[PDB]
Amino acid sequence: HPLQGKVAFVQGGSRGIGAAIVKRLASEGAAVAFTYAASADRAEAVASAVTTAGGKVLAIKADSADAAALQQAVRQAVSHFGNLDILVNNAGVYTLGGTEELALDDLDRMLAVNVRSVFVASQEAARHMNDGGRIIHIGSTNAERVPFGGAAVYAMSKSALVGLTKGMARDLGPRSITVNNVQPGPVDTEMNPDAGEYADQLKQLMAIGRYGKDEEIAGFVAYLAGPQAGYITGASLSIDGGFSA
Amino acid sequence: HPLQGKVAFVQGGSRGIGAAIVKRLASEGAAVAFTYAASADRAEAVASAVTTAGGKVLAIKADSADAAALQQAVRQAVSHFGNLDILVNNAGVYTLGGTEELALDDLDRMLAVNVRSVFVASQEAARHMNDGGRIIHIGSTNAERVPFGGAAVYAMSKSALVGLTKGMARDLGPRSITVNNVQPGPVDTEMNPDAGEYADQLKQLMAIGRYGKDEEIAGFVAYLAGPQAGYITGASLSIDGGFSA
Amino acid sequence: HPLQGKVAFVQGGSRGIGAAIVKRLASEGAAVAFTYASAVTTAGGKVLAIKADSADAAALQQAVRQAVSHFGNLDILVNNAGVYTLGGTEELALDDLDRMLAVNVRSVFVASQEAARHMNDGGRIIHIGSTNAERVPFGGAAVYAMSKSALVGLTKGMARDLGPRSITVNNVQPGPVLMAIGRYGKDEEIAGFVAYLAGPQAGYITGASLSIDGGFSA
Amino acid sequence: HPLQGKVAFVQGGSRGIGAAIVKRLASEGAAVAFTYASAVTTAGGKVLAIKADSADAAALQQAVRQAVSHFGNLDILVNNAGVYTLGGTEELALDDLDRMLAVNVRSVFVASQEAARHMNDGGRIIHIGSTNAERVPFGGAAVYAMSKSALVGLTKGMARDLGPRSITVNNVQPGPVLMAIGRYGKDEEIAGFVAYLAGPQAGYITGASLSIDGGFSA
Repeated sequence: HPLQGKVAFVQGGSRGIGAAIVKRLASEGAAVAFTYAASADRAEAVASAVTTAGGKVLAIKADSADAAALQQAVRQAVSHFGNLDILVNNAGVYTLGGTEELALDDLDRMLAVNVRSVFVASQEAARHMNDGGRIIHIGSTNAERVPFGGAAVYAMSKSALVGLTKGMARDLGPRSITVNNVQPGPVDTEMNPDAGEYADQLKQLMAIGRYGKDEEIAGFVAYLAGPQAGYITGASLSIDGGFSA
Repeated sequence: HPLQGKVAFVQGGSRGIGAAIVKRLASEGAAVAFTYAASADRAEAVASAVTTAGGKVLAIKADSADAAALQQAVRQAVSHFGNLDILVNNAGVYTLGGTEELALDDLDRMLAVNVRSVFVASQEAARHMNDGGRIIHIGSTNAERVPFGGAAVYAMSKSALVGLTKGMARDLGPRSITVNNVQPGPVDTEMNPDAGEYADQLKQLMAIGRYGKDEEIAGFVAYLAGPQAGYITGASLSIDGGFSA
Repeated sequence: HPLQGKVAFVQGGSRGIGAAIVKRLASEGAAVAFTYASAVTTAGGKVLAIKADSADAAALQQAVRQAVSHFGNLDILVNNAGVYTLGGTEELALDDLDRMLAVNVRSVFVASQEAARHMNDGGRIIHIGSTNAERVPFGGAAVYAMSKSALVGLTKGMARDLGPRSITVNNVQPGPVLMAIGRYGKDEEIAGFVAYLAGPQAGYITGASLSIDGGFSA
Repeated sequence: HPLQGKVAFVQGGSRGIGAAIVKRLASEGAAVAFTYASAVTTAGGKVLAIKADSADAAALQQAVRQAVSHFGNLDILVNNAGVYTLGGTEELALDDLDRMLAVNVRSVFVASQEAARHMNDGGRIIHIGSTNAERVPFGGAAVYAMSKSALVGLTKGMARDLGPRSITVNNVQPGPVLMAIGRYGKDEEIAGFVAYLAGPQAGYITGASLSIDGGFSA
């Protein structure tokens, strides 16, 4: 239980990758607060998974487009569990549109979920974080490799995380808080499933030939959140099957 | 006159780097439309510099925080000069604040000038651009090297350009339009002058030991805008005195 | 014991980071052969120490094959040999150039090739690079940094070659063992990252250059 | 003639990109010596062609010094020698490994060192790398990519060493001469980028790896 006694906050913990992160951090001993945007039933089920197995959980409904909500959610977590040790930012909107076609609203949307709320959650978490803590952003391999049209704003929003990570690492390093950007490739989720033609075409660009699993992302995040990873900071860390080789 | 007959649009052309870009592109033969946010007198003087020397110019007052304004400015340029060949995005806000201290408004501000309006100007320019055109974003070496605290959101906003550039290059490549991100280091301007203690400390991190000059940035932008640079696309191109080595 | 039943080869496993890597892999249940014709081992033990130098391609090849004779095909190779010699561009001796190329670059490929000839599908190759591949703040490091940035291309291309066999290939980039965290790293932290990548949870990480540098390169 | 009065050395200047580089630099007014004990030149001319191979460090050193005897200290060195041999990790012959290391890596440092010994302040060193240092989409390229990603660290560190002399050091990364633009590049486009970096407007560009690849690496 490498995270016994620790308190983690997961922005977007109710489904896919975020649910697996919640469950792995709890399995390792952390008490976990997480936000969900949509489904109370889904969040209830993730919470139960933490509890049936002996872990402590708080689910918080919050819209990641609303900065006030995110700040309120962090404060509510800290009232529930005490100061944070770990923040994982996993809100994320993957929408395609060409440069000449994308609507001004889908843009301003990926900006608010994928960039602005990552900063806002990080700032409020840092204000309530123990020294020796961990902040992990979930970016994308499209920060490094954009093989097709339609991903310009999505890739912009994820490469934003590279400079955020570097500069936050400098800010928070004197507190011994690490800041890292985990860059996944394709991962099998219910809205991006490993199925169909587009999945086959993506697999052809990967050295591994398969989609990643939610639990593999969660295993990397849990390593970075743990006691062996205090020297890892400022980094953009690819876990992408070789997509970006 | 490698740009004879060409039409360029410069977002932020009235001062510093943007004024030097305007003057160099006009000197090479382009007709230049440029936006300015603040000073009609400054913009009038840049316009005169283009004209006294025999070039064609249009100055447009526009707030780079206002997407409608930027779209209107591009349309007004195209009515004045015809379809664009070149877009240079040089709006830019360099504000420092630690992660735990930066105000929600300074953040949402660097986001609007340094990220969102670069996309918005690019989209509207692309809709009115000839094939074989050029789009040049002005990013920063802080996308690659963040040596001190206080630059997290600034560096986020500039590393955003890396993925924008890659994805826009894919979108616009079939039109033979190149898309590049010029990443300057410190440059001697009236608001960031090569003078004082902070300038000396920055120079110590540079291999060159001096600030860059506005005309050196303009020379690189003019090369990238020209007829010898049609193979350069998707790139993030450092011109930083070795800051980021 | 996440590495129970697995077989590892560590090039440069006799002190510092290399010794911490050998210790950690063995503690997780791997058989470990390492370099640092002579060998030492313990009866009933699963750690084999081989003295052979990282300069001669036939020797290094032979050491790999010795390990396979003891233990079977490899699952894990870690390339951790490394020579660090400072010199300005105008002054560096050609013999120092040649030593850094032979140890830091050529021996990495030689060991990787031999390992790949005798490796189970689902294996792991981990190169030990440096954060100097990304940030070179001072003079004197040009050829050292060159030798370490070489591993970035090697990793990418080796990941493409070996991916059809489900073998991952990554480049771990340490910093000192400029800093954002205010201390140097510990050998055991570098070993814990290599052990993670060597294990069963890390099959989707490939082709990557992964920095563990205290924020040196930020 | 932005290079009037300047002296350039081009390692590998006899065909393709190298020949386009020699032509462009000379057209801008430079004296140009290039490699491709024998030499040819024209009476009254400022282009000197030297046959010496990019393998032997004393020879390459000698060619540089020959150029300095004709023309004076250098202002510009362009390293454009290059060997491209495909082979998977498991199969590549060690002699092909060794040839790519000697030509693509070691000869780049040897020429750079000799040039730096005989170079005016305010000079320029330009290495010709490859976009394969950043994107390796297919198998077969591991050692080629390794040899070319080596130049990234070299460039960074050489920029730090030579910056006090105002000498810039950059790495030009071509693509084919995956694509975003839908054609391969022309030799003369690579030469125009090298000429820009070699000129008087480019003194603030240093340490950089600068891609000219049609968007291959995007």
